[PDB]
Amino acid sequence: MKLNVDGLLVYFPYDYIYPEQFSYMRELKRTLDAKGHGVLEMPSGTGKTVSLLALIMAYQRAYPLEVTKLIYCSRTVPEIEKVIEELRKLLNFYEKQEGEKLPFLGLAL
Amino acid sequence: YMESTVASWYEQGILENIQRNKLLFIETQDGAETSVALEKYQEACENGRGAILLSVARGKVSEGIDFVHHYGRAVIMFGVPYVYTQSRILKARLEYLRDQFQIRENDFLTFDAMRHAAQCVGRAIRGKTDYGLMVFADKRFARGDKRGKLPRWIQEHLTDANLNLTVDEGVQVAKYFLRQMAQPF
Amino acid sequence: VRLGMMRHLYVVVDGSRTMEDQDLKPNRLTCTLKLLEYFVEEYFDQNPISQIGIIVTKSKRAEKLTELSGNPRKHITSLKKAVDMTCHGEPSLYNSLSIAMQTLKHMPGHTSREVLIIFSSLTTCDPSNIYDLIKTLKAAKIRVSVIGLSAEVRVCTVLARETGGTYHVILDESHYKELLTHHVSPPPASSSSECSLIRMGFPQHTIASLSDQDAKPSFSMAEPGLTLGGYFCPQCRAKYCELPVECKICGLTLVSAPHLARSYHHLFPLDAFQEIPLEEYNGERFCYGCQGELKDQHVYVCAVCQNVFCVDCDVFVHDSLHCCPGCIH
Amino acid sequence: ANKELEEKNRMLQEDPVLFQLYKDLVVSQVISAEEFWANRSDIIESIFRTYPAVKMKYAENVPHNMTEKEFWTRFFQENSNAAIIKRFNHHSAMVLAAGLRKIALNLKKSDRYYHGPTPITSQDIINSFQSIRQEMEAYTPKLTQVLSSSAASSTITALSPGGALMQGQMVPNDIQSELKHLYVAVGELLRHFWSCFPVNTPFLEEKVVKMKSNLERFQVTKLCPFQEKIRRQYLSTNLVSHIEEMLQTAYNKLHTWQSRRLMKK
Amino acid sequence: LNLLVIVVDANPIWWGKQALKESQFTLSKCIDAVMVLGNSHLFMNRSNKLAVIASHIQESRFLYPGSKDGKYELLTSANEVIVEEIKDLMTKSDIKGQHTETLLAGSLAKALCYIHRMNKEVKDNQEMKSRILVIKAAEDSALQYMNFMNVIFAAQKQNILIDACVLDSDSGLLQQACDITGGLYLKVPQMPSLLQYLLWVFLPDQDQRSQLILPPPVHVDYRAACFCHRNLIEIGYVCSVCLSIFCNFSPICTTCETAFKIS
Ligand SMILES: [Zn+2]
Ligand SMILES: [Zn+2]
Ligand SMILES: [Zn+2]
Ligand SMILES: [Zn+2]
Ligand SMILES: [Zn+2]
Repeated sequence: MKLNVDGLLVYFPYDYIYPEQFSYMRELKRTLDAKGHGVLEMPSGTGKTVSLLALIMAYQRAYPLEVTKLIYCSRTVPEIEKVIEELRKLLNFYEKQEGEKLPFLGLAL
Repeated sequence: YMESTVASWYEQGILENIQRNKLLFIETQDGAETSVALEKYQEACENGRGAILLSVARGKVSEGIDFVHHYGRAVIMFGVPYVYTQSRILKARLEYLRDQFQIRENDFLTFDAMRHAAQCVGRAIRGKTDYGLMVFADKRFARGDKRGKLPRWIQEHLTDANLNLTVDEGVQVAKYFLRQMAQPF
Repeated sequence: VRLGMMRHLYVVVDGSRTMEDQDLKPNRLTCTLKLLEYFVEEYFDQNPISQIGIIVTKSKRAEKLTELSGNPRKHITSLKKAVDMTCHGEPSLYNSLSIAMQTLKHMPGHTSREVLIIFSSLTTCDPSNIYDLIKTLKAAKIRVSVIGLSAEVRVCTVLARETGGTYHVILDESHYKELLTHHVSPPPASSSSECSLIRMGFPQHTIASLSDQDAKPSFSMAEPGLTLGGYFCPQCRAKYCELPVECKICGLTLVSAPHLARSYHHLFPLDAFQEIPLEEYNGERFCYGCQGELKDQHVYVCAVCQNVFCVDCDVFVHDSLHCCPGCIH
Repeated sequence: ANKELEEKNRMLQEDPVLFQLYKDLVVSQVISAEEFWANRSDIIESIFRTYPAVKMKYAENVPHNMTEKEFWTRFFQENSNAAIIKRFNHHSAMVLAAGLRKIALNLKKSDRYYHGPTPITSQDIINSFQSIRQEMEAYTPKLTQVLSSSAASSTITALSPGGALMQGQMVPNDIQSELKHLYVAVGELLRHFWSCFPVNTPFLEEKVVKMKSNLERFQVTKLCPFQEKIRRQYLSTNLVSHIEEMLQTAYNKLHTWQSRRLMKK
Repeated sequence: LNLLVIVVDANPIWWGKQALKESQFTLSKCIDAVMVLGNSHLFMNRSNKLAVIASHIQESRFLYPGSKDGKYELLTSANEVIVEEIKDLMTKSDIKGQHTETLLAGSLAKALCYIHRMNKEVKDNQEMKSRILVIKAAEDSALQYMNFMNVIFAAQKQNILIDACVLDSDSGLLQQACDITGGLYLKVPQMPSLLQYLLWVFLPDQDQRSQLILPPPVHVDYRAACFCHRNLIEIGYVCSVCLSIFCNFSPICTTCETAFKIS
């Protein structure tokens, strides 16, 4: 389910995205393109991380020099544990599309 | 405040009627009691007993716990969550925000409650489009200022027609709401 | 899809206090009893070889209101009596399911065991855990299809899907008839479910041989007076007043020829008819099925006979007659 | 333990039908009774189950120089505020613990249904078809052709009870009860006799029951004619022959299947 | 009110054979008896409606949806439509040697839906008690048992009577139908006097049939036969899929193809 965002093409593992998600990625890309700090709200607790993560993965590949690393923090360790699962699922989907390992590392301190 | 409300219900037959309708759990400061009670709560929902977990909005239990399908189906916000204004530590924090950054003392105080009230009640909609209703047991929330500070997704869905539902009227619409959500897609 | 021709369904009804509340036009308990009568009367009318047994669970106790039987009149009579039931207490799903399991445990393998639970009060106080019972039900191949009333309770949600049944809720009274009416049809047999041949005997109705010569006086078999003639058995040789009744002695089902022919329409469901509003070269102004003028822009046709049927005919054919009039030719 | 003795006392008089027929098998001393059965508050209780402390107290505080009413009194009896929360969670926890004890179908011949179980030259069609075609060119003969006084009258006479097409006694009532008792008597004992008969049961343990049941059929039916003889020698009216069929047909099935057993051997 | 329906079995082969036999009884008289029977019914009360249906080896057509002779004007229209319609059906027809047995289940199916179509139209104020006065005049068709069996149950569900008045041959299947739905049965042997049977036994409506003495029901032999042989069998074996009466024990029943497991 690749998404041809206005900024670039963004891979997405799940089948469908609600219209708000379209606004989410472009809104996030706007701040990332401007390279300026910003704040945004998205209701869904689940699927927000993957949508947030999905753009970063595409953004990193498109502009690896623009962004060095991703620092995604969570309130509580019990909640960060489920977050990395979303990233792990996305990586397998993205890796499966490519068909080979990529220089991507993800871990939780 | 929770104990006083519990005690008043305990003296009256309201609490016993609630106990008959469903199991009721209360929360205490100690985490060990909360952990055991919460685990029992999750057991009640799995079975048909169901459980009414009374908690404090600012308690560590509310922020830590997450409510999903058939868990906290009808989150109830009893009164706006406010701290003891006599707390000097809060006053110093509150006073500075008025002194600098140009924020009214009441505006921030309401903002903290509105942000916190939405924090605990927004878990019922975690994901997978699992139906869940949120009831605010206070006429204050109906005020325009409170609604404005309310999150967009919760705010925009909320309409003026159901804004001031009566206790029994709110119950009836909730029963209707469950019916529509109960049926499959 | 192969269906369960012979099924033993239990209609478990909750005697919970919530049934006292009147969300519908009449009292909720009366309405279910009123409509449950339609299902009981219709249930046998579309599956004679099957048998039904009702259970009422109130005050945390499940009491068998009526045992398994093939006479809708007897079951309906209990429903009329149950109208004035106290309806005060709390249901116990474990008690209800356990009662059904005991009776249904010894049932023959060929029959398709089922249960229909009319859930009203979302609370379910039970003596023990039900998940152990749920595991037993699956090993017992009992299909539990709850029909909740004003609640999508989680406990029942797993019950229906986990056990293979279907869960539903009453949107309104009119929708209530649709839900039970769906359960009238024999639910399809799943992969786990199996089938086997069943022995049966056809009781030839007999009367006095020749002017009360070598007569066969007898009263009945479940204040019945002497009967000049009545149904006998190939093996019991017992006078049965009415059919279809399981042999009180043999244990072999007795059933007349028409009853078996009643359920054939299930085996050969009629293919739906495509709906085309415009005339589409249909030069017959009068409907073929009912010889009535079509006052609506609607038409139905088969894939073989290619005839014309109005809305009234198609609604009737797929509702009751279960066959195409002209396409028979 | 004497579990059976207690059960018999409970059903000794509570239910007449169950015990009434069981005695009849022994009234005439037919067979031993061993084969008969061998083949075939709330508030206090809630606290009893809910609060373990009350259960322990009850055992230790069993009535001794006290009264139950006094015991009932003992039931209801910032730090105090916390007690309610602890009690309800404990009470709710105890209640929760109390309730937790430790295929697409296919066919090859569908025409058979259309011509179902109910059981059962060319020029004649042409000859008949043409002849009828020219029959109705004269119509509306209703004035006289439809009916005649003779034809109509004959129909009425036939419709009379004496006529063709119209073919067309509760004297014993006290004896009815005995037959119903006998009918239940036969049904009660035939059920066990026919319980194992339909199943072949090629096993000695299951087959031994058949032999005992098969022999028991004679024993129960040995006394049957004696009761029949008394009733028959009353007025020689309203003969009861159906009751004989079950016994005689039971014999025939017994004798035939018993004979079939020898052939199988 | 009552909605009578006379499903006449106007089989040309059988009625034609009578013409060749030159017997006293003839189809024209039968239609007149139906006609007079039809007229009397409507004649009973204004609210009553009727309908007439024929049968043929090809297809069955409805014979029905000043006072020149002096009779009631309404009855005059009914006679004209029926008289002309029947002659058209009989005179005009194809030839098919393969199919020569009269069809009755199909004709009834047109009858059962007609009441339902008419039952919807009738206003809520007036309750209707419909009836079907099937007048069989030929032997039944073997291949039509299942189709005929479905219509009968539809009648019972909707409470329409089937007062079979078969003649010249006792139809074992038809006599079964009238019993299930509560309809009357009658095997008139005096065909010339057929009408007088109708005005007596069949004319009275259901609400009045009870308060009247009529010929007693004939014994109905609900025979069941194996699918091997088509011979009467008292003890039948069926499977939970085919629901098919079978002759004796088999490892697997052919019509099912099920992997039946012994035990
Ligand atoms: Zn029998
Ligand atoms: Zn039509
Ligand atoms: Zn068709
Ligand atoms: Zn055979
Ligand atoms: Zn089969």
